Amino acid sequence: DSFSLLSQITPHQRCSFYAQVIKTWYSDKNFTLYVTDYTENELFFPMSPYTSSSRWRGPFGRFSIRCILWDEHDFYCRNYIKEGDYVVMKNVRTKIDHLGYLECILHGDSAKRYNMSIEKVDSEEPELNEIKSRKRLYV
DNA sequence: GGTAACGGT
Repeated sequence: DSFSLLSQITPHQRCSFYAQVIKTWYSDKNFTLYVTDYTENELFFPMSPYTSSSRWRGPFGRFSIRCILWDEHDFYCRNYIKEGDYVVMKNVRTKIDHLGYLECILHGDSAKRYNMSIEKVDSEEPELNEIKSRKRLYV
């Protein structure tokens, strides 16, 4: 497959992309990431500069997306993928949450039917230059 | 599957 900017993704179509992890949270059910590539998407949650946790080091407005990791993806990443990290995510499922916003899902797939993956990208890879340059323009 | 843009587990 080929990669999309997060501006370009749509619901209920699998997609692949590079992003920076802004926030992580593991729970007894799953592992949740909130990631950005500093491109805007009209179906993304508008993050408030006002009501957001002071911890949030990400952008505001429709710039970030929730990724929910289940099962093997939970187990793999929950103590591994850190806030601030870069990741490449491949063939992940997209849908709409209860409030109308786009989100990413990595569901259990022991057969690797859909060839989903998530892996860290070393900070120094050129594949991450764009995110970096778009962040500069953002700040 | 969880369902909200918390927490810091």
